[PDB]
Amino acid sequence: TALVCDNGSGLVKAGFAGDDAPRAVFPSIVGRPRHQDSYVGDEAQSKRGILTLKYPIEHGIITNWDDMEKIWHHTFYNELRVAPEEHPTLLTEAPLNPKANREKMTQIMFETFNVPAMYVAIQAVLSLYASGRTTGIVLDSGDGVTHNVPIYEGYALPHAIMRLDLAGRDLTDYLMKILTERGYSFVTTAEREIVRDIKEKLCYVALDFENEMATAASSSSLEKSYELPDGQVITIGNERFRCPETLFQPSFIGMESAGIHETTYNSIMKCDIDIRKDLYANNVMSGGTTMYPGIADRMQKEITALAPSTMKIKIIAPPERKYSVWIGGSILASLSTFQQMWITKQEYDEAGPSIVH
Ligand SMILES: Nc1ncnc2c1ncn2[C@@H]1O[C@H](COP(=O)(O)OP(=O)(O)OP(=O)(O)O)[C@@H](O)[C@H]1O
Ligand SMILES: [Ca+2]
Repeated sequence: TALVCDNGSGLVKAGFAGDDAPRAVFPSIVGRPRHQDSYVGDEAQSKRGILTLKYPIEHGIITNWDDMEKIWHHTFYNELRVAPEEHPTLLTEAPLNPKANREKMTQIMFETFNVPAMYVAIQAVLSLYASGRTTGIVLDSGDGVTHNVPIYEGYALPHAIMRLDLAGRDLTDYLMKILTERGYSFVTTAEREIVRDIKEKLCYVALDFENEMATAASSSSLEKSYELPDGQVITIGNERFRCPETLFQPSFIGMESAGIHETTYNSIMKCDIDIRKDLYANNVMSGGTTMYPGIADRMQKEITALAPSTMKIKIIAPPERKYSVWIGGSILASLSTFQQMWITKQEYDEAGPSIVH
């Protein structure tokens, strides 16, 4: 059985190729003693009072390799309960991942974990595959980074990839700030977990932000309430949609960047004029931060406004899209026709880490 590990900024998704969903989903966090050994994931969070917690992946890119090794170790031995030397392992990477980073991942998998075979695929490409397509443009938005990735005949078009370092954690941070200003202090890690929950449960993307603001200003009809751990009930109205509006208006958190509708359109415009029609008709949303109710309808509206008036526009937002990258990997790695595409330990021992390219 092959393994699929999809390492994100916020969450690890791991499991077995052929399965419908990752068996293990846990925070991409490593904790080491504050005062001198390590813990990963939920247990690191539980023992946070005695540990320094770190995220080895920053906006989709591995930046702490020693801690990343702990993530992988924990994934194999504690979460999946397998011996990595017994299983071909498919890993994922961010769009525009540096060549040296892909080489380091490869070296670690073979030399440290002794996997018999491995493969590294681009996250957004796997999401496209999970939707049954080989041509389309993916918007992948997680906890740490958002990318637009146009793909033609199975391959990403790297020149046309767009990146926004604005994603779920920034949205949680903004909601924390908003609620703190209203007099409900959310600052600590325990408090961040509460606000992340409020965000996931109550936030949504307005179809027309101005109209929605007017509605919230003139009626209680958009209000929702939420009981905090201390027993206070907080009610939110316009916070529900102001928070994810930041994706379309990055200026809400002081960023001068284009919003996700603009990055989508700009990405399509970088592509060959002769494939744009196919991209417009095959916009696939991937990742946890695309889960907001209303986001597909809003994107449809915004892309329609930017594109030629005769252009057929379609946004595809699969219900399973928290796990689309992982599912794409599960499909690819279990595919009878992919079995000759693995990099084997033998090939690695002959040629070294650069074989991965
Ligand atoms: N229902 C939801 N509504 C809004 N946000 C959600 C929802 N469910 C999950 N999220 C957010 O999705 C993010 C996690 O998604 P995902 O696993 O795709 O990211 P990742 O792979 O860890 O990060 P990245 O891809 O940025 O490196 C978190 O910010 C989480 O709060
Ligand atoms: Ca991801």
